[PDB]
Amino acid sequence: KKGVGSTKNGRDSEAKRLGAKRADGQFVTGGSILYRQRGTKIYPGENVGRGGDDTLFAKIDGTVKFERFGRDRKKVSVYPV
Amino acid sequence: MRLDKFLKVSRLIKRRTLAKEVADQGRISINGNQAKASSDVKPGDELTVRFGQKLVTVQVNELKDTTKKEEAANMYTILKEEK
RNA sequence: GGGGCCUUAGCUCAGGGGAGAGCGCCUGCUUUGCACGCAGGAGGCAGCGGUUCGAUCCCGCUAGGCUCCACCA
RNA sequence: UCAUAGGAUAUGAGAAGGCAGACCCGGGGAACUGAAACAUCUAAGUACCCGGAGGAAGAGAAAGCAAAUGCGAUUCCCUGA
RNA sequence: AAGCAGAAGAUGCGGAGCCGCAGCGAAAGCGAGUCUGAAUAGGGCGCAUGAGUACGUGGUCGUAGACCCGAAACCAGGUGAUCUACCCAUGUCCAGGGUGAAGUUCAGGUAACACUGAAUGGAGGCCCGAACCCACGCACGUUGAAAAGUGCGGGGAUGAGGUGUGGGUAGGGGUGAAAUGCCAAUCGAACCUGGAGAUAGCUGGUUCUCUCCGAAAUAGCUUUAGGGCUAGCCUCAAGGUAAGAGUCUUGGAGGUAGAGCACUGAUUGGACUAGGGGCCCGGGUUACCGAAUUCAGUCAAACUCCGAAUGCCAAUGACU
RNA sequence: UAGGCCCAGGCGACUGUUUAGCAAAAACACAGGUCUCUGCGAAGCCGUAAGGCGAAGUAUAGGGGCUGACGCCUGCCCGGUGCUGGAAGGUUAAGAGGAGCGCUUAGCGUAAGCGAAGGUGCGAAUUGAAGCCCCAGUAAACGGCGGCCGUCGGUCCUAAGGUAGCGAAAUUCCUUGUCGGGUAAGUUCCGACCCGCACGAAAGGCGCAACGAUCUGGGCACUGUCUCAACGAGAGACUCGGUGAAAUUAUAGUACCUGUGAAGAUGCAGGUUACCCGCGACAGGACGGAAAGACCCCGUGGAGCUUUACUGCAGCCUGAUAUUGAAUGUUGGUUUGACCUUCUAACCCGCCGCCCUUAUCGGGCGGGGAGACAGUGUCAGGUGGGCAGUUUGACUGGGGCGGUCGCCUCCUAAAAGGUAACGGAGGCGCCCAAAGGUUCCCUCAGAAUGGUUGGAAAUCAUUCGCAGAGUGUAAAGGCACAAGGGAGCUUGACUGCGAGACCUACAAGUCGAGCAGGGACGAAAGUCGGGCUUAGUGAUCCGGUGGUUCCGCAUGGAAGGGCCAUCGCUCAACGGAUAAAAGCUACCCCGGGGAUAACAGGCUUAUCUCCCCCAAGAGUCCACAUCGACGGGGAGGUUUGGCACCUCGAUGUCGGCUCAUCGCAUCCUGGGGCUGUAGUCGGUCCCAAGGGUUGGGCUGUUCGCCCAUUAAAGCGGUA
RNA sequence: UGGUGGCGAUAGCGAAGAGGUCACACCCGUUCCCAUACCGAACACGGAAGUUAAGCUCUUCAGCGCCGAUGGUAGUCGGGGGUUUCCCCCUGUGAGAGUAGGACGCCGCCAA
Repeated sequence: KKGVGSTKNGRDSEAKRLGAKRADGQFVTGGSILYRQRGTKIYPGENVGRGGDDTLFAKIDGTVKFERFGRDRKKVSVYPV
Repeated sequence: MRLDKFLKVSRLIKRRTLAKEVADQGRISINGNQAKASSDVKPGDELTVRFGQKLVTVQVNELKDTTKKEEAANMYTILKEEK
């Protein structure tokens, strides 16, 4: 028998549950978050706000819609009734 | 430090071997006490020595190990010579 | 094979801001003087890679060496 | 030397020892265990040993409870909990 | 309730006490409000959306041996030196044979001795070898004749001897020519009783039937990994009730397969060529090497100009 | 019936003793040697103490440690640890002390508040022993006795670097070291050599006559130990009569080939074979019986043992105080206490005499000796494995050792999210008082040109230039309308909060518009509750600090507590068992496991063995007579292994003996092809498994080497 | 023309041309506001002598960049099969790349 070891590549961070949390056409309350992220994969739009964690929340109640800032750049927005 | 190392760095004796030899002969002493190459030293020490009949008394000011040549003699001072 | 330490001038050493302290062998010189010297042999970070404006000095991979271990049936 | 120790004698239904493997009063006083280990702690002042008892013992007539136009020895029970 | 009366009873008396009806606050305290707070703000907890209580059955839990059996072990108090270890006191046994010391005498020898040879002498943890004692070598026996022996040989056998009798040392201890050995067929800490139904995240076992429903073997944390807790998955009941699910349609996020080289890296070949040579007179040639640039080409989990199917999230209605 | 003998060697001097019941010994002991302690109430030891052994002894004795007759010897280191002694100085307890500080309160007080005395609590200076720090000595005390470079020298370090003697050893892995002896042959033995992995001088070194049921080697004699068995006697066995158990046991009318299957079938499938019942024999199987595996692992199991693990205890040393008082001096500040001397009456005497008393107990008297000491009690400090109770992590492709343990980023990850492995790569345990906020401003890196020092590369103007730069830090995402770079002013790096969401077992973590208060920048809109986002940190309990229209056990205060804010932990094993903790077990034990290791079996076949492909090349020439490179593809399941599937309520494991059996990839024999086959002998290949396929030395050995033979001295499977 | 907004560069890059009395710009000077880490380049302040050169508008083009079909193919849910480190068949879906081609602008409000 032999003896070996020392992998030193055996860890990783805790998974942080990013991505969208509400869907297009879905009704939303005030203050609800929509898209956890890091930096801006997506920007805010109308009646939507960004936080210190680059997270997107609805300032009001309404319905969600995702769109594009012209080219190669996305957006969300809340539109009320 | 040790006596033999001190003597070499201070260039009193050119060889640590010779320092050991003389200390084993006991030709020398420290503070009136017979001593050995392993004898501990320090600043302020008063050292008696022999070279045949030439007896010497010196005083220890400093101690180190890198000890370039002319800076060696700064390590100590002569006091007196007898025979 | 694993872990730790080390691998700087011929030898021994220190030193992230530019590798420098001492010592020795051989030869030569040298001379009035109680071994009191001098010049040359020669003075070069084990190697590879990376970070930095920079690496001996931080990190990593590998080699050479020293020590420790390599047990139970 | 008094004198004392000590000795001698006579009286004593003295006390000794036992128990019922239970109850109580005290002197000594474990560990396992639990704590998911463990030492503080618990188990537990238990078990056990010892000495004393009595039919009960122990405590008991306030150097108290308390905080109201105050209660009046101890003990034990229900509550308080 | 205790308690009194009452046949060991039911019952009556007994309202001291307990639960609830109002909560909030750490608390003072306030009160359907209260706490925070500077705040008539907001927010939390509460009320408005009210039913508890006593008793009984059943399920479950907690504390007690708490589903049953099961340890090795620990402590306390006692019993044991009739085995065995050692010691004390007193007794006793060791067939026969051999060796031949010291000393003494004689003789030689010496100045004396020393020394030498005989005789006597009779020592010895001396020799050989029975009883006796011990156990190395083998064989046999190994549900034996025997819970350690027998047979054939073996060692010691007048010395640290063997043995008897009577005694002593007692366990957190004793004894030990020391092996951790012996201490009543036991000993890395004796045996009996008791604590004690020790404890056991461990194994084993857990007794009649039928019916309804029906899993998990995953996450997280754990001196935790074969255990446990919560969540997940099952069941029962009461409510809400029709939210759930499937498909169709519509819209979304998401950058995987694939593909590609626009980035980062790796890479092939060619062209030109900076530059550096070698050749001739500061030039003038060389295909001798050759940067970059360029043409075309291959590749990638940690590379993307791109980008699906599926899946995922929702909305509308339709159908089921 | 009563020795077998000899040669040589190792170990131990010897006779003796020992694991009753596995081990008789090289172990123990021994006489001898040495060290140390101890002045007699010895010392040591037992005991709580009395009382005792020591010893009815007295340093030529007694106790303890080490070594082991005898002979020659027993080298260097005292640096460390121990002991011994010293001890000027530092540090250090309890006790004494008693400056001050609080609290309370009479009183003063308009109030705030101050506040004497007393009580109470806390209390500084000062003093305060041993011990420790420190200095010497000691090695037949613990213990230790080196390396580098050069062809004896030079050098580094040491406290010192192994003297003599011995040496492949009871120590030597390499190793069957080399040589020689012995032998046909000698991994053994002997003698020498020494590059002693890792001898060595009282853990004694070397030698050594005698001794040994010691270990080892060689030789003579003798033998059924063997070649290779044969016969005979007796006891069992066998038959008959009498008597008559046991272990075990799910029921059983219980066959073998292959295969399957929890991977090794009697019992299953298919096929083959087999009349029914017994007796004597064998022992291959029933993974046979026996013994809940003694190995391995696990248990927050146990016991024993060690120690510079933790915490404690005994014991010992030391000090204060009470017993414990009378003096003479001395020095201190206020008489007082302390210190040195002295005395005696306390206390003590395992000293004498007398009486109790025929008494070595004690107890009274008298003397004597010591003496306020000692001893004892209480308190305190130190030492203290002598002793006790306990701890001594987990994961783990068995365990151990290694490595890791929490957080962040990416890939793996399968286009939501999430997703493991001792899978792959890297980072954090911070930083900035401006690197924050706001307002306003502008836009990078590199390249080509020109230009002193300027240089390939500063700085320069210059056009090209989505971005090749930067973004405090790792990476990913993202950002150039800035989140990047400058300047001004400032501190929102605020207080109270928070609808509603995310993530989530919980604990927790994350985002958040908006309200109020008060502000900063800005004219204004308006932004600001830290930073470009993601890490940069830890519970509770316990204490500490500050503040407080809270409580404060009769009342007023207070102590103390609560609330708010905050500090203290690599508790890193990072959801932290305690404030406090390491090891050995081969003397071991219990509970469990095939959930987990060693043998064998099974799957795989990297490895191993064998076969084959291309064919360069060797082969004088010639690839293929025979070899066959770089490379490639397969078979087998004899190796080393990997995985853990049966077995831990037991599957006995190497080698050897006996017994064989099977395969063929054939060693011989047989039959052939080719040949770099003249012949004889051979090489290679093909078919062939019928039969056969040696005896010895060394080693436990397998294997292997050697001697001598043989036609040949085959390779493997069958637990 | 000018200002100001919206739509993915089908808007852009690049080349060629035309215009400016009004307008927009360039441009002329700092005395003041203010400013330039240097300064009237820029920012501000005022002015209008001259210039369409540049900027800005209007035309042209398809060289660069941009958009982008159809068909086919890879891939693929699902079903099935096979000599299974992979491959094949079927309904369905369906890219990228490469093409066809499109395009050097569409829409608004105000002022003269």
